[PDB]
Amino acid sequence: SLRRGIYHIENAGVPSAIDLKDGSSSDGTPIVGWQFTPDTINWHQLWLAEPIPNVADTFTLCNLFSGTYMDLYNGSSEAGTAVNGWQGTAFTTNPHQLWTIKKSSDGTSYKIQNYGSKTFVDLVNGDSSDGAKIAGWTGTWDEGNPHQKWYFNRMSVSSAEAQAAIARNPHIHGTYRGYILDGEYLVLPNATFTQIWKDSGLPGSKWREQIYDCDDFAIAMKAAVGKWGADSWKANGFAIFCGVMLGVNKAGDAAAAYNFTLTKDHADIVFFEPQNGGYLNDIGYDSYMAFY
Amino acid sequence: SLRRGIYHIENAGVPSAIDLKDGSSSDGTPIVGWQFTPDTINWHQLWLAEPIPNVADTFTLCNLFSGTYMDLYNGSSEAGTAVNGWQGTAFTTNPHQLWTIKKSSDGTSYKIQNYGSKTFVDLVNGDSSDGAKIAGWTGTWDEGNPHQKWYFNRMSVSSAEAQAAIARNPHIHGTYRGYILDGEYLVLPNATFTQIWKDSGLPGSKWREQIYDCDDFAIAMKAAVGKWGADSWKANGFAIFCGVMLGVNKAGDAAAAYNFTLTKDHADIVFFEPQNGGYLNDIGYDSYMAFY
Amino acid sequence: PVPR
Amino acid sequence: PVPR
Ligand SMILES: C[C@@H]1O[C@@H](O[C@@H]2[C@@H](O[C@H]3O[C@H](CO)[C@H](O)[C@H](O)[C@H]3O)[C@@H](O)[C@@H](CO)O[C@@H]2O)[C@@H](O)[C@H](O)[C@@H]1O
Ligand SMILES: C[C@@H]1O[C@@H](O[C@@H]2[C@@H](O[C@H]3O[C@H](CO)[C@H](O)[C@H](O)[C@H]3O)[C@@H](O)[C@@H](CO)O[C@@H]2O)[C@@H](O)[C@H](O)[C@@H]1O
Ligand SMILES: C[C@@H]1O[C@@H](O[C@@H]2[C@@H](O[C@H]3O[C@H](CO)[C@H](O)[C@H](O)[C@H]3O)[C@@H](O)[C@@H](CO)O[C@H]2O)[C@@H](O)[C@H](O)[C@@H]1O
Ligand SMILES: C[C@@H]1O[C@@H](O[C@@H]2[C@@H](O[C@H]3O[C@H](CO)[C@H](O)[C@H](O)[C@H]3O)[C@@H](O)[C@@H](CO)O[C@H]2O)[C@@H](O)[C@H](O)[C@@H]1O
Ligand SMILES: OC[C@H]1O[C@H](O[C@@H]2[C@@H](O)[C@@H](O)O[C@H](CO)[C@@H]2O)[C@H](O)[C@@H](O)[C@H]1O
Ligand SMILES: OC[C@H]1O[C@H](O[C@@H]2[C@@H](O)[C@@H](O)O[C@H](CO)[C@@H]2O)[C@H](O)[C@@H](O)[C@H]1O
Ligand SMILES: [Ca+2]
Ligand SMILES: [Ca+2]
Ligand SMILES: [Ca+2]
Ligand SMILES: [Ca+2]
Ligand SMILES: [Cl-]
Ligand SMILES: [Cl-]
Ligand code: NA
Ligand code: NA
Ligand code: NA
Ligand code: NA
Repeated sequence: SLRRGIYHIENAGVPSAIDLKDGSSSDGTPIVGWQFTPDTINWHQLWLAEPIPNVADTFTLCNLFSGTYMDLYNGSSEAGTAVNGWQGTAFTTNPHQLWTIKKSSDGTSYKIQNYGSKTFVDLVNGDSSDGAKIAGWTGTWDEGNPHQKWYFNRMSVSSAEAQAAIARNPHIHGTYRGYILDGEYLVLPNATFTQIWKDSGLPGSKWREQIYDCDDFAIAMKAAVGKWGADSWKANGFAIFCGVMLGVNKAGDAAAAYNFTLTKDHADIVFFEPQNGGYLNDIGYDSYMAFY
Repeated sequence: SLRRGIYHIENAGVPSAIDLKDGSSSDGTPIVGWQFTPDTINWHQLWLAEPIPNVADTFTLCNLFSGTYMDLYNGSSEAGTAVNGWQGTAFTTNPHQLWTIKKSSDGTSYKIQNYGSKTFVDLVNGDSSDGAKIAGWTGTWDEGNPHQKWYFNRMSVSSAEAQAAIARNPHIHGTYRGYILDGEYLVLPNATFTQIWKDSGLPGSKWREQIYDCDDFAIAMKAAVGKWGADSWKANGFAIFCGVMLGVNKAGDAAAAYNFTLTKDHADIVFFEPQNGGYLNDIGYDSYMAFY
Repeated sequence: PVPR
Repeated sequence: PVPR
C-alpha cells in the first residue's frame, strides 16, 4: 500500500510532475504536468497523501504549498474531465477528492483512480510541455499506458524511519536517548537546509561562553527550520526534519550541541555544525541525546 | 564563601544598589549608588562574580550589561579613590579589579575589599541620592559601618540548583530525564519572561497539527530567550533560564511540550504555556524530559 | 505519546 | 560534560 507521506508525483512516460499551477489556492486552479529539478524543493509539486480510514488504498492528496486538494471536477467519468486544486479536508467523504492509489502492472509506478468516477489521472497525450493538461480518463488497473502511470517519489520520513537512520549511525553513545516530537517529516535537500541557515542570521552570530554557545546555535537552527515550515506551506499534518543532538567526545571530557538531517535515500543521518554551516559524517562527538 | 553567580548588590544602610552609570562600557565610567525596583531587571546593576583560582574569597565583578569590570582607580589606598567600570578579563591578575568578598560582622551582608589596596567599597557618607559616589575607603572587616556593608542579592541559579527545583516538583514523570546545557543561569522575573514572549511573535502564531504545534512554540520560546540573552548583555559566562519540557497526561494517552521558569526564591519551577503565555503550577502533564 |  |  502507499504509506501516508509527502510525494513528488512524476509521470512514467515523460519527466513531468503533477503541478498545481502557480501554487494557487483558488478553487478550480488547474493541475498540470510541469518539468522539475531533482534535489530541490519543487514548491508547487509536493502532495500530502492522507489514508482514509476503512476505505482500502484510498487517500486525499493535499498540495503542500496551497493546502488545497486534488479534485475531479464535478466527479464526472467523462474522459477529459478537469483535475484541479479545490478547498477540502484531509478525511473528506467528497468522492471528487478521494483517490485509490495502487501499483501499476510495471509494479514500481502507481495509477491514481478517482474513487467516485473510477477514471484515472491522465497526462493527456503524454505531452511533456510545461502546463500540459491532466484529466480524469477512462482506463484499467492492468494496462501499460504510460499517460496514466505515476512514480510516487517519497520526500518524507515517518518518526520510525528517522529513528532507524539514527540507530544505524556509528557515532551514537551507549547512553543515547531520543525524543520524537512529530509523526511525518519533510526531508530537506542540503541546499534548502543551508538556505534556511543562511537566512537565519546564525552565520553572523559570535560564539560566546554559555550566553550564545553550541546549544544556542543548535536550538536557534531548529527554531529557524520550524518557522520556515509554517511560513512556507499551507498544508497541515507534517513537520520539517531538523534534529538537535547533544554529544560527548571519545575522552568523555568535552560535550557539544549540533544539528542533524537525513541523506537523500532517507537511510542515514548527517551532522550539521550550526556555527559554520558544515555537513559532516563524523562531528567528533557521540550523540547521547536527540530531539526531532 | 560567596558562590560564582550574578548579584544585585544593595547597600545595608540605604536602598541604593551598585550601579555602573548609564551602563557605559567607557573606561573610567563611575560606579555609583542608585535606587532600584525589586522584581525587575535592574539593567545597570547586575554583577557577575567570578572566583579567582588559588586566591581565597577573591573575585572579579563584571557588569552584566557593559562587560566591564569594577576597578579601583590606579589601585590607590587613599580614602575617596574612584571605583569605576574598566576593561578587563574574568581571571585577571590586575589587583585593581580583584575584590575579596566576605561576610560582615552582621553575618548577612558582605564587605568588598580591593585585593591590592586592602580598602573597602564605600557608599560615601551613606548618601541615598541617585548618582552618589562609591569609593575605596579605609576600613576593617569587623566594624558595623553601613557605608561599607552590602547585601549580595543572588539573581542566578547553578545547574545543580535548577536540577533541585525540578526534582521537588510534584508533576515529574517516573521516566523523567533532564539534559543540562549551561552552568549558571540568570533567573528572569515573570514580567521580563512575558515581555520576551510578547516580543517573540509567538502570541500571534496559530497552532497547526505537527507543522507549528506545541513543540514548535516551546522551542521558539527557548530560542527567543537565547537571542534576548546574547543581544541584551555584553558579559560572558552565564545563560538565561528558560527550559523546555515534554510531558504526558495522567491517562498516558496524550503528550505536550511547554516551557518552565523558576520562582523568585529559586526553589521551585513554574510551567509556561507558550501558545497563550499563561504561568501554571499544574499544566495537566507530568514531565518526562527537560532540557535547559 | 508524541507531543501534539 | 555540559554542551560548550
Ligand atoms: C497511444 C494510445 O494510447 C492509448 O490511448 C490513450 C488513452 O488511453 C486511455 O483511454 C482510451 C480511450 O480514449 C482507452 O480507454 C485506454 O484503455 C486508456 O488507457 C489516453 O491515455 C489518452 C489521453 O492521454 O491518450 C491516448 O489516446 C491506447 O488505447 C491507444 O490505442 C493508443 O495506443
Ligand atoms: C558616621 C561616621 O561613620 C564612620 O566614619 C565613616 C567612614 O568610616 C570609614 O573611614 C573612617 C576614616 O574616614 C574609619 O577608617 C572607619 O573605620 C571606616 O569605616 C567612611 O565610611 C566615610 C565615607 O562614607 O563616612 C564616615 O566618615 C565612623 O568612623 C565615624 O566615627 C562616624 O561615626
Ligand atoms: C516558486 C517558484 O518555483 C519555480 O517556478 C515554478 C515552477 O517550478 C517548476 O518548474 C521550473 C521551471 O519552470 C523548475 O523546473 C522547477 O524546478 C519546478 O519546481 C512551476 O511550478 C510553475 C507552475 O506551477 O510555477 C513556477 O512558479 C522557480 O522557477 C521560481 O523561480 C520560483 O522559485
Ligand atoms: C535601561 C533603563 O533602565 C532604567 O534607567 C536606568 C536607571 O535604572 C535604575 O534607576 C531607575 C530610576 O532612575 C529605576 O529605579 C530602575 O528600576 C533602576 O534599575 C539607572 O541604572 C541609571 C544610571 O545608571 O541609568 C538609567 O538608564 C529605566 O528608568 C529606563 O527607562 C531604561 O529602561
Ligand atoms: O465549492 C466548495 C466545496 O468544495 C468541495 O466540494 C465541491 C463539491 O461540493 C462540488 O461543487 O464539486 C466541486 C468541484 O468538483 C467540489 O468537489 C468541498 O469538499 C466542499 O466541502 C465545499 O467546501
Ligand atoms: O587601560 C587599559 C588596561 O585596563 C586595565 O588595567 C588598568 C591598569 O593597567 C592601570 O592603568 O590602571 C587602570 C585604572 O585603575 C586599570 O586597572 C586592564 O586590566 C589592562 O589589561 C588594560 O586592558
Ligand atoms: Ca508535535
Ligand atoms: Ca548556552
Ligand atoms: Ca552550553
Ligand atoms: Ca511540530
Ligand atoms: Cl497494455
Ligand atoms: Cl563597629
Ligand atoms: Na479551472
Ligand atoms: Na484506508
Ligand atoms: Na571617570
Ligand atoms: Na578563589
